[PDB]
Amino acid sequence: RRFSRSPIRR
Amino acid sequence: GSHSMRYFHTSVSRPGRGEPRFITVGYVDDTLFVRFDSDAASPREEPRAPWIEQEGPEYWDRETQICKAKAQTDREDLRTLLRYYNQSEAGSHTLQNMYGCDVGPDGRLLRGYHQDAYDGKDYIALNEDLSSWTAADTAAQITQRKWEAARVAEQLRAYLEGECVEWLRRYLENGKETLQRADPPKTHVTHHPISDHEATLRCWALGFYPAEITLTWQRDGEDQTQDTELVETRPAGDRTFQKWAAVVVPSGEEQRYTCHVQHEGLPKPLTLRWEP
Amino acid sequence: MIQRTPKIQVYSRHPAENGKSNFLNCYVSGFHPSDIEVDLLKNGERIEKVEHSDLSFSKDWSFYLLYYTEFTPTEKDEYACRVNHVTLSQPKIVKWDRDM
Repeated sequence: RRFSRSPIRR
Repeated sequence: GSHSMRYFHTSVSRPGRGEPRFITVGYVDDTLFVRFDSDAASPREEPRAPWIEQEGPEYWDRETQICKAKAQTDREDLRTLLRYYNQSEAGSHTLQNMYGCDVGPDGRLLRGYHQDAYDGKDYIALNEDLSSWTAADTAAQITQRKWEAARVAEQLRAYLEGECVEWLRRYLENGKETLQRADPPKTHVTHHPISDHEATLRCWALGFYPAEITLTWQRDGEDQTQDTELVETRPAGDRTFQKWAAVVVPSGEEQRYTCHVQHEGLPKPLTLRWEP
Repeated sequence: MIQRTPKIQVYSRHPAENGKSNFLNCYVSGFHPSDIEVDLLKNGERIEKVEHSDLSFSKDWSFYLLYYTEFTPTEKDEYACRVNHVTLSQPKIVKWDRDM
């Protein structure tokens, strides 16, 4: 399953 | 053997045609098992393999929320990268990210990944130590400083050493009928006259899984790397893959050529010849 | 920008046997950017309900897609894949060859 904090601001 | 789990993400802006399109897919080895497309009528994380269908509604809720949030942060990042590269708001640009883990036959972590690309060029990548970053340019260095200040690498290391390996192991057990079965290539050589002077010998590998394979031609026992036409491994559409290697051979010399096949579904490498 | 023109392979799922149902595949790979237009042709005419895989990409970041449809090969019918991409001055038509 996905990394829950994969939405990371660049 | 060894196994991998990978999540792939692509956002593509389209100024004047709405918001960026976001598509993400998840793989175990070469098997697609989840997808999300922002352009679908009702975007949700969807199963694509039977062994993931048994996961309950809470699983699909969690994965859908993560994909939606990823689509939103990608949209913000696409605006950010325009600034980093001093680019006009008029063009289409692409943001790609992949992450996941490799495990050995015992299920131990072999290595983890998390890496990004902007307009098809490497942008920033987590190093194999899972603790430091490689930035491709001064724009990516701005991300690196942000991610170092927020200790992002340590959050990724925890996931890649923990949940990534744990859930890969669970999927491998739930899909063990397919994910833990290698299908060897079905192999044969065909012969295609070109002229009175030459013919093509084509060595086929069909119906194999996983995609990794080696096909080589030898002439009198010497590799013909420079003279072999090797097509990219291609999907059949039934989970398996196809590949061929061809050499141009002087008429009458076909028996000096041998095709050699290596695949994890074969106990020992195969050698084959044209059989008239 | 930087652009990579697509590799194109047209082929069948199963070995071709005239009169026997099969699947016709157009695999496009190694391209960038991801916007691409793919048609499967029967005797020059676009086949209608063609399906495609979800966009993914390779280790080198280039994209790949599979377009596919049911078909029943014969001796006379010609099949092809027509591909348009920003790297192409004009659409590229690759004919199906059952030996490739």
